[PDB]
Amino acid sequence: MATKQAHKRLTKEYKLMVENPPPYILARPNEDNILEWHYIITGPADTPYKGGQYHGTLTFPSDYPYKPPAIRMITPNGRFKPNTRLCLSMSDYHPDTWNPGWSVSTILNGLLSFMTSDEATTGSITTSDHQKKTLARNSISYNTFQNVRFKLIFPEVVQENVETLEKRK
Repeated sequence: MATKQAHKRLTKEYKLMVENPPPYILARPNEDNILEWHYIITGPADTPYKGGQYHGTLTFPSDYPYKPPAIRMITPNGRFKPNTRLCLSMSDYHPDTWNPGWSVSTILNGLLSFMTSDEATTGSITTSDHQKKTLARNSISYNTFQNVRFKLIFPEVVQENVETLEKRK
């Protein structure tokens, strides 16, 4: 069981996202484990990610709020190696400078802003703009058929994706 402190904080962080949803970012705790969050980043305009659907996870440790989450991205994307901890300023590569007061939306906006930059970090990969665009186009099919956890966590989005894939055809 998560500590009562962590459970209270992370519940509040979800409510804050419901009340003020950050553009391009949907995220929520697992319904049976408040420490394991899943997110979907929608690729923004003005990037080669435009229209992509990028599933990943923010795994808060048992000692949250005093230790950062592990950040991973599951959907192939051309910027981050899939299923790999990512070295970001607000991540578990940086426990010494962790600020407990960072909100989940702040952490995720840090991931999105890093994604759309070209800075290398542990977990990043090198692809072309064309490869990123192909991965963005194919991300919805990927998450529907090649991503076992996506359907378990986001069944309502799988249902949307099926309709999107049909409308594309």
